[PDB]
Amino acid sequence: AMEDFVRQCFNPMIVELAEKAMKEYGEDPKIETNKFAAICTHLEVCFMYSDFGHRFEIIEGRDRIMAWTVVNSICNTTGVEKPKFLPDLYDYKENRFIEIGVTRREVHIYYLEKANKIEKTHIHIFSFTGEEMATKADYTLDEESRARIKTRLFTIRQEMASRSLWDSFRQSER
Ligand SMILES: O=C(O)c1[nH]c(-c2cccc(-c3nnn[nH]3)c2)cc(=O)c1O
Ligand SMILES: O=C(O)c1[nH]c(-c2cccc(-c3nnn[nH]3)c2)cc(=O)c1O
Ligand SMILES: [Mn+2]
Ligand SMILES: [Mn+2]
Repeated sequence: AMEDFVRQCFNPMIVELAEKAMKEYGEDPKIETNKFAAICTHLEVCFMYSDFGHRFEIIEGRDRIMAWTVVNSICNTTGVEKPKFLPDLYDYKENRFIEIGVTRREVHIYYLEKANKIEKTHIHIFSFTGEEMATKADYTLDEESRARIKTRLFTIRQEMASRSLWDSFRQSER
């Protein structure tokens, strides 16, 4: 049901990407259906964000070799410190990496988790409630761009609840 929902309600390209991010590292998407669903959602957000500008480099959804190649190439030509972990985007207009959070919980809680896990990386957090949080409250995008994202997340939430899948999903976050 959760799997059916994922395959039915997300772009093939994204489902194909989500499944590799799992299947290389040994997780089965037929069993960790909620993680599957989550990874897809996070990918979709990253792509959506990436599209609404060529302002943004998409670093998520690549294999490790490509991502670090892309990160190194950005660091050689801009001078910006190289982060320890792969973030999700780079913003060529503000000249900072971005880490994208999607949370079923409250935004400040997921913000702190991420902020603690890392330093000059801009953090942006979306919830399924149309709530967002971002370092220095600098939300990077225009409101229209941030509304498409919020709608889309909320839509996913509402589709999940149609199929009685939201409650499971909500509770399987850290
Ligand atoms: O596409 C990725 O690179 C990716 N995204 C995620 C990811 C992103 C957002 C949420 C979650 C998640 N939700 N619930 N459990 N994990 C997982 C995890 C990975 O291990 C991963 O390799
Ligand atoms: O691999 C990543 O790039 C990645 N991984 C994660 C990730 C990895 C493991 C667990 C979780 C998680 N558990 N609950 N919520 N998120 C999230 C989140 C991201 O936003 C992200 O960009
Ligand atoms: Mn990432
Ligand atoms: Mn992220």
